[PDB]
Amino acid sequence: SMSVKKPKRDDSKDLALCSMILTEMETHEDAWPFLLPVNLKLVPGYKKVIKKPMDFSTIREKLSSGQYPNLETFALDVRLVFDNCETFNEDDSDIGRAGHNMRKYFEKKWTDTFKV
Ligand SMILES: Cc1ncccc1N[C@@H](C)c1ccc2c(c1)OCCO2
Repeated sequence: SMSVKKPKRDDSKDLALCSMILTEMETHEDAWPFLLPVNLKLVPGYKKVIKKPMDFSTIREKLSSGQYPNLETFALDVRLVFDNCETFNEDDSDIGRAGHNMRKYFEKKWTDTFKV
């Protein structure tokens, strides 16, 4: 509270580290369904069904332009990506498997980088 501050993380590296994790996401071979915005004019259903579309390139743009206040907001966009994927895609499909694979790959790096 007021004048009762928790000692907390050095956040000076966070921006760099997020960018590197993202770079590793972007370079993963199963990254392809997520690199670019889903085309709302070519995929029927997506716009109506998916209320907050998200993708790596949009995450990269927000990161590089200071639109993430902190770590948790960055991770929220990343998870949003794979939550949208689960919503629209059968688990038993190429894109569906990509999402599960990419999510697991992210959470691993998220924990190894920040969570001690
Ligand atoms: C993540 C996701 N969920 C639902 C629909 C699409 C997508 N990804 C787009 C880029 C996409 C991924 C794969 C494609 C494609 C578009 O257009 C046709 C060929 O295969």
